[PDB]
Amino acid sequence: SATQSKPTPVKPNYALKFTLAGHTKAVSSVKFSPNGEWLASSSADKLIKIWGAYDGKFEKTISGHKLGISDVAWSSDSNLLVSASDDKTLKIWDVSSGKCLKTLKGHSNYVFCCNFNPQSNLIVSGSFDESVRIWDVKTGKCLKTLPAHSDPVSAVHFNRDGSLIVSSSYDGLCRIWDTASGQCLKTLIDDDNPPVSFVKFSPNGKYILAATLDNTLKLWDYSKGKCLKTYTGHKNEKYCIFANFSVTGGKWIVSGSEDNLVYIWNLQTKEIVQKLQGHTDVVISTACHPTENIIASAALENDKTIKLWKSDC
Repeated sequence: SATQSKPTPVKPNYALKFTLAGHTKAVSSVKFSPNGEWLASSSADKLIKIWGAYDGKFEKTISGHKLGISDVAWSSDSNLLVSASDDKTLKIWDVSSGKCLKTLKGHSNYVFCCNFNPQSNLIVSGSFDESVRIWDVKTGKCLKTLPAHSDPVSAVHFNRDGSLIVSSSYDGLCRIWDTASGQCLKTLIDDDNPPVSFVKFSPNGKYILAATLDNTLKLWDYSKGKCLKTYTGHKNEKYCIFANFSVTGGKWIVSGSEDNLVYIWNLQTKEIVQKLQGHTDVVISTACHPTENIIASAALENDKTIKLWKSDC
């Protein structure tokens, strides 16, 4: 009919815009600055790199860790980074100068994961040493050591007001902790216990998104301790692969995958809505831009690049 019209899209159309080369070993994490201007990457090459979020332009390299870095995270004001390294330390960095402000010492094995609280006065870390540590940003001192897990801690994240921390571990548990006291408020262990390789709070703090090493992501209502959504079809049995809530356009879940693709699901229906092809190794990390429909993806040693993808919705 002459009245036929183009239907409103129900899937995104992410397309490759830039490939970011410079790391010399596997990329381990990518994160967008809260102000939207920058992308930070960490690598097994012991370096952090900063790139422009919209143009993919290399900006600077930040260096000082003695061994590879598994995770990097921004402060709320986009002025600081914290990194987690195999050298058993975290470092706090002034992004503008590239200088190390503090070295956070206390973990007894690799530090795998890190995050600032919303206020950005605290940092949370998780380690192969099975502990979660809470650090004061201004002093660099460890405030609390939580005997959180019985195997390596794969992820740590604060909720939206900082009052809670969620941790995950290869022990098969996710635990929720009261930040102020360090007490465990809940353990999620519904059914059997495959290693949990990633967890984060949803942006409203009412759910947790958790990855397990059986090719499965789950959205849990942890206040009810019930699984609301399951996302499958990707490959994840080996690596601690980040996942994201994409909120700028359509409401998606985004993850890397061991088949070298970026997977995007419809959060509500659980349908795979896009698979982004181009990387030549496992996609270990993805990040979603805070205001624009932009995904960054990063891959392991056969690839060593970060890709920026943009969608109309």
